[PDB]
Amino acid sequence: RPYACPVESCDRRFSRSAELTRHIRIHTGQKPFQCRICMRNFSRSDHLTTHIRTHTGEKPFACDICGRKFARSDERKRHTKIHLR
DNA sequence: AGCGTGGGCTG
DNA sequence: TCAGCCCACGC
Ligand SMILES: [Zn+2]
Ligand SMILES: [Zn+2]
Ligand SMILES: [Zn+2]
Repeated sequence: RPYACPVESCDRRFSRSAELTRHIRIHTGQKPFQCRICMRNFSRSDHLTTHIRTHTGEKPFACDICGRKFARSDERKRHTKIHLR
């Protein structure tokens, strides 16, 4: 952890500089990415991409066992486990 | 379920 | 730096 967080009201530490810069947005409240469909702003581009799928209904990740589709890979990951029990 | 959102990390 | 994943946790 060669880089720490300046805001006295926070005890965070990171390995990289790009990480401390992305983190700082938590405190500055920066939300650079806007959804053109609902106008909601997001702190991250990747979260904006998946959020947009809530409007379009796009579901790229299908369960290997039943084929049920999901907007995000982690949603599918959480689901696949139910085929055990 | 639906889905917000930060951390770790790759490229 | 940004882009874009996985991963994780929360409600
Ligand atoms: Zn901080
Ligand atoms: Zn939207
Ligand atoms: Zn399934």
